[PDB]
Amino acid sequence: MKVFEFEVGKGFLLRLDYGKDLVRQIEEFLEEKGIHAAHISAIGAVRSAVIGYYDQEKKEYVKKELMEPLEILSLSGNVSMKDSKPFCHIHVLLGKDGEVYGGHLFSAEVFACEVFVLPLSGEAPERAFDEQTGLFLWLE
Amino acid sequence: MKVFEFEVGKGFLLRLDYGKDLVRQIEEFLEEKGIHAAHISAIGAVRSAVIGYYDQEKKEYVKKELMEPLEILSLSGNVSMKDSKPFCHIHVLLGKDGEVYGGHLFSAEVFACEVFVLPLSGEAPERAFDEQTGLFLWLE
Amino acid sequence: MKVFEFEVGKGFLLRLDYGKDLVRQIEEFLEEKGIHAAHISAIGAVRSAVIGYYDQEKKEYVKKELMEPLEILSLSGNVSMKDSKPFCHIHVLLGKDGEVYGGHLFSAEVFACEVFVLPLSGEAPERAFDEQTGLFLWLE
Ligand SMILES: [Zn+2]
Ligand SMILES: [Zn+2]
Ligand SMILES: [Zn+2]
Repeated sequence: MKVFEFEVGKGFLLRLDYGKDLVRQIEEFLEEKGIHAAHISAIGAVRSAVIGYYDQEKKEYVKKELMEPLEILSLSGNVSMKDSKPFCHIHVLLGKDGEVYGGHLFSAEVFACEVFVLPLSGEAPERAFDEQTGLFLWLE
Repeated sequence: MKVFEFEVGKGFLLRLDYGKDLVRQIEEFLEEKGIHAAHISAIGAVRSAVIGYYDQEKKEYVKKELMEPLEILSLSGNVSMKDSKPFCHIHVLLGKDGEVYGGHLFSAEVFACEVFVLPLSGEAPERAFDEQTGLFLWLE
Repeated sequence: MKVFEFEVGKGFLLRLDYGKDLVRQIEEFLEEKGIHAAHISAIGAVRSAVIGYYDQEKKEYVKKELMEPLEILSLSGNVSMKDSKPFCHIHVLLGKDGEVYGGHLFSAEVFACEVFVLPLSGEAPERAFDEQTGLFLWLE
């Protein structure tokens, strides 16, 4: 098991811009503050999105397009280093009433989004290709 | 994009009272401690609830009543200032097995609820009417 | 209402081992570090899992087995003391696309899992049998 230790100090609440990508805005914020490791959470609504699941056998993602407004029922994830820059790994649950979709988040157009960011001060984990899963998991 | 910066220090785990409203109990706690900004998370189960989704075009909420015991599969949100008092904005996923419902949380009767409250020390965001969404979003 | 106060300081991001139980790995980590109270969060995917819901009348859990790879759409919980050792209480949402399952988490074989652990420094809550719900809730 890989263990990454950190200290917490700052906290951020963000109001994302309407009509822009959710993931892209967070990453822009991260770059601006120089945050390389963090825990992410959010709620709100999106105008559309692109999610997907990971085929654990073929070792590839399978995405789904959703071109309908949905509530961000749940949004959670983390920040780490990939290709020399802060990289967001986020999972979500979008929908309304009994209509629920979930998976790895690729993109989402924001309607109204409030994001909580908890930066983690310490060695930022780096994502490297992992043979076993076919994903880019933390190494050191 | 609006950015609100804070420092973290305290942490709270609460055991809510059976038969009382989930949102109301948290709000009472916040008033007592004078918490104006925070991140919220909870798990447990409820005896009933009122959730809803936001029609992004008509600009109004559409609620759903659930008068059946449900598990709190996911509860996340934040605290901010609205009408000069701590205001909770929470989204949830309630249900059992494959029966899942989700949305903006209005009310929930508690069965057993464990809440994690992470107060945020800094300028609390205030909610003001936003023309674009018809929602009450953070101004400053 | 019961209130447990804490101070936050450290933060941990863990990369769980493939093919091992999710809950057990976190618990081994908590024991090694001596964490008696904390907030938990995670995302990733599992190869199989066992969840369930609580019948609030009969006062007993009803389990559900899932022997199919699933994405961890949402994983949230807390750590506390039970039987004199760190005990995890976790709720999850597993699935893909519109196939979503949710409930109290009993076990899950890890495919790839990134866990965020926020230890809470203070008097750790202890779980004791509660007549009203039939669950083991926090006392003091
Ligand atoms: Zn993922
Ligand atoms: Zn909402
Ligand atoms: Zn539970």
